[PDB]
Amino acid sequence: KLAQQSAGKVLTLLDLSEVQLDGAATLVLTFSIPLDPDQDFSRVIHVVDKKSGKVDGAWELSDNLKELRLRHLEPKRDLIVTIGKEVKALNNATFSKDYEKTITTRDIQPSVGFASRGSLLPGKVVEGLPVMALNVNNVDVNFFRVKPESLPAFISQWEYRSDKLLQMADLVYTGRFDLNPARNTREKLLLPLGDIKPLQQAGVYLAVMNQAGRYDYSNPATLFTLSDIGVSAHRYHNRLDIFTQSLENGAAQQGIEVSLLNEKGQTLTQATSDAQGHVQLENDKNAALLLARKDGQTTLLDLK
Repeated sequence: KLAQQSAGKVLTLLDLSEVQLDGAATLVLTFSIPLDPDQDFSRVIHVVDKKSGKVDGAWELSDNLKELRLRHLEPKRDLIVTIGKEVKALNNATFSKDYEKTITTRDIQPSVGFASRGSLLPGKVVEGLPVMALNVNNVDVNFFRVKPESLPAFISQWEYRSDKLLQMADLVYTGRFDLNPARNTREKLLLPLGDIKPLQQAGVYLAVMNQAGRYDYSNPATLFTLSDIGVSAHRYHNRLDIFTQSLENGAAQQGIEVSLLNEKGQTLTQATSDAQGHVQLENDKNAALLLARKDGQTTLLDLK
């Protein structure tokens, strides 16, 4: 097959490197021509940790057959790679001699955090929060329900970037979540909240990861909203056609207090949704947020 194009070409080891493949540090050996897939690579290529010995895992040839990979490397480790003479190519080429190569794997630090700062998008329930983790098996998380009256002030502070700046909210839940990402694999995971009843009550919540551990921490706080009010804003020249509709059945929602707030969370204008769940306002160059509320339910919409 590919053996015909590489016929007459020598087998050369072009490179030895560490690359991030999927979410894990991977050892890559790049060869000049396609390698034979039927050979036992563990018999001809040895990877040995200077202190702990024989590195576990099997070699994986790339689809192009010129790269040989060994995934999920341990960080900050000294490795001896011995490429034996008898490594065979598709065209039957071999090396002239053994090669010995060293590599110190990258010092990648344990890291955990939320996938994002969150969204103002409302939900009827909160099933899970997406998180990401590398060699952080568990995390302690504090959940705060923002006081209904403190919300425009709270959200305006949050949207602009804080120890006592949290008495705008009430602690409603503390839990330890066992992530256990696969060793040396940066994984996308979920904090399951579905069965935590206090996080299923209407409101805007802030989830905060405990700040105790020598980790990167990326996004330690995230925001989520539990609301029945679905808000949509349509812009045409200077007009805002705002529709408030139920997240349960899509029906028009009447009597919803809709406000346009500035960057300080101050009301610029206010109106009530009609029988068709409609609110028509002029655009305000200072409007940063749209706020919709009724009977303890609150939805925010970013106009920026």
